[PDB]
Amino acid sequence: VFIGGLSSLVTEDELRAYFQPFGTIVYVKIPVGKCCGFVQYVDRLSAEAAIAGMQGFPIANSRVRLSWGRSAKQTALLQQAMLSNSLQVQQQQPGLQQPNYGYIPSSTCEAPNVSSTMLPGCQILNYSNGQQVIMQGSEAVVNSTNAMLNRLEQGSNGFMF
Amino acid sequence: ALRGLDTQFLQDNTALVQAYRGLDWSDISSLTQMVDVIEQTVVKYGNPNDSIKLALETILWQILRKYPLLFGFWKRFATIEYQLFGLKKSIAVLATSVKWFPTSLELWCDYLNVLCVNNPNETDFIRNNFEIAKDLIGKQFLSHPFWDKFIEFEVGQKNWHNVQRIYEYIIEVPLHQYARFFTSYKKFLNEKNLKTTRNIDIVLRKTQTTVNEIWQFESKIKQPFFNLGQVLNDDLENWSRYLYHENTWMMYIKWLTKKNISDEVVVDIYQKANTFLPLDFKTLRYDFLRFLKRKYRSNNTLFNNIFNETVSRYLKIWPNDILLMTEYLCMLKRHSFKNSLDQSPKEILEKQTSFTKILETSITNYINNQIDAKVHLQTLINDKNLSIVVVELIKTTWLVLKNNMQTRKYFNLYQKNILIKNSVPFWLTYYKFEKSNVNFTKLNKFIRELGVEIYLPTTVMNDILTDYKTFYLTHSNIVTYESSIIDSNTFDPILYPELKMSNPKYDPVLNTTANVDWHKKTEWKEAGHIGITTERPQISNSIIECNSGTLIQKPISLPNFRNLEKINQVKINDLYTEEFLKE
Amino acid sequence: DSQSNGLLNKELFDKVWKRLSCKEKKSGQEILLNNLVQFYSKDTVEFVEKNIFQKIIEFGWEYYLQNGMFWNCYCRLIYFDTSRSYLDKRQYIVRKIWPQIDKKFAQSVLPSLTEFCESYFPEEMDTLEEMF
Repeated sequence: VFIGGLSSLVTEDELRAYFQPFGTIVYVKIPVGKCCGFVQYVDRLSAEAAIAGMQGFPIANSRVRLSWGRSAKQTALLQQAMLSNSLQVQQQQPGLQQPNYGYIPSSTCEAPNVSSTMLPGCQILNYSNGQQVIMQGSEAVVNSTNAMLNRLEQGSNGFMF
Repeated sequence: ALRGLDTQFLQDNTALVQAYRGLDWSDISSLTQMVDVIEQTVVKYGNPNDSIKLALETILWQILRKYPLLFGFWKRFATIEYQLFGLKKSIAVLATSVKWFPTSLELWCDYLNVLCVNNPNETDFIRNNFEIAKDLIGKQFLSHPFWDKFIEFEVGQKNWHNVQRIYEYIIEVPLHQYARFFTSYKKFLNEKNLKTTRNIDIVLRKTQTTVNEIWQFESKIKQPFFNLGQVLNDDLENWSRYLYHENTWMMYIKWLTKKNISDEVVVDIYQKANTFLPLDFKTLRYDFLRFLKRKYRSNNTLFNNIFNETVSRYLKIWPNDILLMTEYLCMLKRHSFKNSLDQSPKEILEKQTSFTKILETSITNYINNQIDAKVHLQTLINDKNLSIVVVELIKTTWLVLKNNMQTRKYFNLYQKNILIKNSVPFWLTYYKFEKSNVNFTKLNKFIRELGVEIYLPTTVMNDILTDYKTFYLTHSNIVTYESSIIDSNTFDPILYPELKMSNPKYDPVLNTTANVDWHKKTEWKEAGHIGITTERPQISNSIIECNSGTLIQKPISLPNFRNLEKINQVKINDLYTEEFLKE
Repeated sequence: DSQSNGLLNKELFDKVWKRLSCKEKKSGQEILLNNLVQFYSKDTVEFVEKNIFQKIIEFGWEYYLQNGMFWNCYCRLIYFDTSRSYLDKRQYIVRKIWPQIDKKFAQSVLPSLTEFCESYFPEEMDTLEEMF
C-alpha cells in the first residue's frame, strides 16, 4: 500500500502503529523527507481492509490519501526508466502457490512448545513479525492481552510510541 | 554529500596552484577551504590527511601544521603514517622542542606502539634520542619494544645486543625473559595476522575489508584478556574499523566491562565511536545512554555532564525520537534535586514545586516562540517532543501534589493546542486519570470521540477499547449502563467497542436519505475492485427485488438504463506515479 | 463511595484465588493479577493488600516472587491510591515493599521493577540500585 501526503513529523514506528491491526506486515520503507512512504502486508485481503480503513484519516493533522504502489526494488527499476523513458516493463509479485490449508488470511501471531489438534476451527499456521510459527489458540489471547496492558504503562510514560 | 566531488574539487584547485605555479594565494586558500569543508563532513582516510599535511608543510606554517596533525589523528587511529610524519616534524621545533617531540612519540606509542606493523615508530623514536647522547633513555626504549610482540622483534633484539656494546645484558635474565614472552605472543598472533594478510585486498569486496578475519581477531583478543588486553582490544577494534560494521564496536562495548578497565578509558571509546559510526544506525548510541545512568552509581558530576551533552547531540541528529526527552527529564529530576527521604517533609515538597514552576514556564515559552539560553530544557524542547514534557507536568501535579482541580484545569488548556491534541502519552494519562477517578460519564465521551476528533493510532485505539471494555464490565452495574443508552444515538459501552475496534471512522448514523443518495458513492464505484473508480452500468428500475407472484397484476414497465455509455471507461488516479516518481 | 464490589466478592474471588493457586500450569496468571490493581480507594486497597498481596508473601510461592510483573503491580496498587499522601506513599513502598524481595530474585525482577521506578520515582532511583 502506498501512503501519500504524510506530515513528515512522523517516524516509521508510529506509522507501524496505524497499520499493525489490519494484518501481518512485511514492511519495506519510508523514504527520507519525501512526505510519502509505503507499507506492505502478506495478505491482499489485509491490504484492502487497510485502504478502506484509513482513507482521509489524519496523521498528525494532515489528511492522508492512499492507494496501490510498488516496492523498493521495483521503484529503482522505475526511477531508472522514468528519466530515460525507455520501456517501464513491470514484474508482478510472486504467487503464494495455492492451496495452503493451514493459513487463515488477515490474522496475526501477536507474540512468540505447541502440539495442537490441527482442527479447522483453530488457526494452525501464522506469520511472525520472517518465520512461519504454529499459533496456540489459548496462548495467543494471553500474549496479546499481555502486551495490551504492557503498552498502556509504557505508553503513558513516553517509552513506547 | 558527494565525497567523490570534494575529492575532485580538491585535486583541481590543488593542480591550479601547482600548474599556475604561483602560490596563487587565492588557489592556496581555496584548497585549504575545500579541505576544511570536506573534513567537517567526512572522516577522511590517512591518504587524504597525508596529502593535506604534506602541502601545509611545503608552504610552512608550523603552528597551524601542529593543529592539522592533531585533527588528522582523531579520525582513524591506525594513522601510524601520520604519527610518524608528526614525529619527524615536531623534531624541527624550538625551545620546548625536546619535550614536545618526546610527547608526540609517547602518544603515538600509546595509540600504535602495540600494532604488528608499529616497529617503524619505535625505530623513529630511538633514532631521535640516539641523535642526542641519551644512553639511558635509548636503552629504556629498546627494553620497552622488546617486551611487545612486534614483527621483526628478533632483528631488533640482535641490534640492541650489538649496539649495547655499553651494557648489553646488565640483567640478561629479565630482558631475555620478556622477549621470550613477546615471541610466544607473536607466534600466537602470527596465525591471525596471516589470516588477515591473506585476504586484505582491494577487490571492492569483503576480502578488501577482511571483515570476517577481523571479527575472528577481535573475538580472540577479547577472550584472551591477558592484561595487555585493555590496549590490545582497542587496537584490534581500530585496525578493523579502518577498513562500517557496527557490531565490531558493539562487541567491544561488552569487552571493556568484563575486562574491567577504568571509566576514563571506556567513556572515550563511545564518545569516539558515536562520531566514527554512521548516523541512523543507533545501536551503540542507546546503549551509551544506559551506561551513563549506570555509571552515575558512583556519583560523578562528570558523568552528569556527559549525559546532558550526549542528548543534545543526539536530539539534533534524531529530532522525532521521544525516548530521548523521557531520559533527559528523568536525569533533570534526579541529578538536580536528590531528596532520598532523609529530609524534612516541608523541604522535599519545595523540591517538587520548584520542578513544577520550572517545567510550567519552560513549555509556556516553547509555544509563545521564546528561547532562554539559561534553562537547558529550552535548547532541547522540540514540537515532536513537547508532548511528554506537558505529560510529566500533569503527572506530577496529580500524583505528587495530590492536586486535581489544577490538573483538570491544565487538561482544558492543553487539549486544544495543535501540537498536543494528537499525542499518545497525553491521552493515555488522561485515560489513566479518568480511570482512577472512577467516573464513566467523562470516560464514555472519551471513547465515542476517539475516531471522530481525537486522532490516535489504530494499535492504541484497540488498546483503550479492549481495556475499557474489561474495565466497564468489571466496575459498572446494569443500572449505570441502562441510563447511559439515551438512544438518540445507538452507542453502548459494551457493544460499541467491539464494533469500533479495527474501524477508525466508524459512525453510528441511522438515516433514510442514505437509501436515496446510494449509487453515487466511491464504495459503490470501486466495489469488487478497490482503488479503481469505474462507472458500472445498471437498470434504473430493477424487477429482481419483486416476486413473480406480484408482477403478474400489471404489465412490466420497460427498462430505464443509466450510465450505459461507460461500459469500457475505467479511470485510475495513479497517485504513486505522479507524487513519488515525479515529485 | 458507591463502588460496585467488583472482582472482590466471596463467590468470584474464591474462583480467582483457586485460579492463582495453580501458579505454573493455569497460564493466565498475571493478566488476572493486573486487573486486581484497579480499585483505587481506601477500603479496597487494604483488602487487596491483605487478602492477596500479603497472603502470597506468607505462603511464599516461588513463581510469583521471581516474576517482576508481580512486584510492579504491587507497587502500582499502592501509588495510585487516592487515600495516601505523597509522603507515606513514598515511604510505604520504599521502606517496606522494596526490602521484602530476595537478593537472588533481584536479578530477574529488576528490569520490570526499574521501569516503575524510572518513570514515577526518579528521585529515589539511586536507593534502588545500592540495595541490589
